[PDB]
Amino acid sequence: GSSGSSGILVKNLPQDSNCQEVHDLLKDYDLKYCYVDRNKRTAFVTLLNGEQAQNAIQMFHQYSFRGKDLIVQLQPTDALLCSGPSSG
Repeated sequence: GSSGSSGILVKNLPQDSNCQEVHDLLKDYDLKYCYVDRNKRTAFVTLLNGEQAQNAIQMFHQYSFRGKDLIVQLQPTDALLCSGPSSG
């Protein structure tokens, strides 16, 4: 277990939402790829490391953008872990 969840989901996007805007927004962090989906108003961003996201999420969560509250969440990237009773 070394690699982490390096990525975040950009939900609650405006009507004129675009990557050029997102990229600049997450300037502090290093972006690898960006996929804006107007149809579903969702932009998938791939940060450098996971730790960065864990923070960038809330740090940018409900952020001020076009009078809207940009909702940032974690990526689906999961290890198919239905449950985890192991010493739970």
